[PDB]
Amino acid sequence: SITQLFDDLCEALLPAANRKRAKRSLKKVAYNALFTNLFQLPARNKILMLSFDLRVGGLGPKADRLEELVEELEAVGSVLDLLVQLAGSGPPRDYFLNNKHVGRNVPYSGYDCDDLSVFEMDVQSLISREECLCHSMIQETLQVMEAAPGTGLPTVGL
Amino acid sequence: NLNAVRETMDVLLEISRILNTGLDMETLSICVRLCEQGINPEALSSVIKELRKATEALK
Amino acid sequence: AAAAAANLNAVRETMDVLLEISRILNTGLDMETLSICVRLCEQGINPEALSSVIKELRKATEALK
Amino acid sequence: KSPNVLLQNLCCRILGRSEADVAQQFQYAVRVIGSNFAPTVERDEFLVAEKIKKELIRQRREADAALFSELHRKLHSQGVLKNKWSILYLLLSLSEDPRSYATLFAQALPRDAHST
Amino acid sequence: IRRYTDQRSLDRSFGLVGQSFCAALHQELREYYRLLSVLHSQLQLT
Repeated sequence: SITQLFDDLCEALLPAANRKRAKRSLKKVAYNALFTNLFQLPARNKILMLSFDLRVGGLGPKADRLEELVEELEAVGSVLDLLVQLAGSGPPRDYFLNNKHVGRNVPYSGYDCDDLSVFEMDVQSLISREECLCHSMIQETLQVMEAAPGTGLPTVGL
Repeated sequence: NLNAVRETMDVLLEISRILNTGLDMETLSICVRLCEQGINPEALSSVIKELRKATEALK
Repeated sequence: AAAAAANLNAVRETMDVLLEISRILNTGLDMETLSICVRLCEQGINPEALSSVIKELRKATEALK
Repeated sequence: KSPNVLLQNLCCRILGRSEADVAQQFQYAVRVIGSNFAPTVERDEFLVAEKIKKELIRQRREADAALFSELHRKLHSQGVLKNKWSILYLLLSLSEDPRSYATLFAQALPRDAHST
Repeated sequence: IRRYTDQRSLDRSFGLVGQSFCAALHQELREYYRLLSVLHSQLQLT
C-alpha cells in the first residue's frame, strides 16, 4: 500500500555494506513533501523536444531510436512527465562509418574529410581514458607520500 | 493485457537507461504504479530528488 | 533604463526594415510568423531545411481546405 | 528561445491547429531541421546580397533593387544583430514571383577546403 | 593519369564515348585536389 510505496522507494535508493533510524525518518520527509505540493500539450512532445537536443549535438540514430521506441510506447503518459525531470540530472566497435570495401550494394559518396580529423579524435578519446587512469594512480599515492603520523589513521587513536 | 503491459514496461526500461537515469528496474516499477494510481507526478519528482541527495550524507 | 529601451528601439526599427525586405520579395508570411522565423535565424539555421517545412505546412491544409 | 519548442511555435503559427491535433508533421520537422540546424557551410551576406540583386533584377524593377541597397545600409547602421546572413538568405530562399541554371552561379563553400 | 588526359584533349579521333569516358575523369582529379586542400589548411600537420 501507499504508506509502503514511499518507504520501498526509501529502501532501494539507500545502499549498504546510524542508517537504521534514517529510513523511518526519511519516509516522514516523503509524506511531508507530498503535501507541500498538494496544498498549493501532450506527453510525447516533451520526448520529441529532448530528441531534438540530441540531434543538435550529433548522434542522429540515437534520437531516431528514442522516437521509434516512443511510437510503440504510445500503446504510461503520466510516467514520462516524471521521466523528463530526471533525464537531465544523473548520478552525483562499428566499422560502417568509413568503410566501403564490404557489401556489393554500398554507397558511393567518395571522401568525407570533414570529420575524418574527428575520426582521429575517436582514438584520442581512447588514449585519453588510459592516460587519465595513470594520472589517478600517481595522485592517490602522492597524497600519501606527504602526510604526518596518525592524521588520517585511527590506529594511533587506540 | 498482461503481455502488452510487460512489453510496455520493457520499452519504458530502455528509454530511461540510455537517458542514464539514476533509477533502476524496481524503482521504475514503483514510480509507474504510483502514477498508475493517479498520484500527482509533480510531487514524486520532489521526493526522488530530495532522497537522492539526503541518502548520501548517511553513508 | 533609457539606453536599454533605446536598444529595443533599434530592434523595432530593424524589424520594420526586415518586413520591408519581406514584402518587396513577396513571401506569403506575415509579421507575426516572420518574427518567429527571426527567432530561428538568431540561433543560426539553414533554409534548405526551413523552406521545405514552410512549403509543407502550406501543403497540409489543401486536404483540410 | 529554446530551439526545440521554437519549432512548435512555427507549426502553430502557419496552421492554428493544436500540437495534439497532428504529431507527424511536427515529428517530420524534428526529423528534418535537427542535423541540419547548425551550419556546415561558410557564411556570406555579401554573396547573398549579390544574388538578392540578381533576383530583383530578374523581376526587372531596378529602383527596388536600389531600395534593398538602402535597407541593407540601415541594417548595418543599427548593429543589433549578429547573424545578418541567415535571415536574408532565408527570405531569399522563400522568393516568389508576384507577377535555367544555378550551378554556374556562385554558392558558398561546403567546408571541403576547411575543417576544424 | 594526368599525362594521359593532357594529350587526349588535343586528340579528337577518340570518339565521343571516349570523350565522355575521359570527361568523367575530371571529377576524379578534382576530388584529389579537394583532399589536398583540406590537408593544406590543417598544415599550420605531422
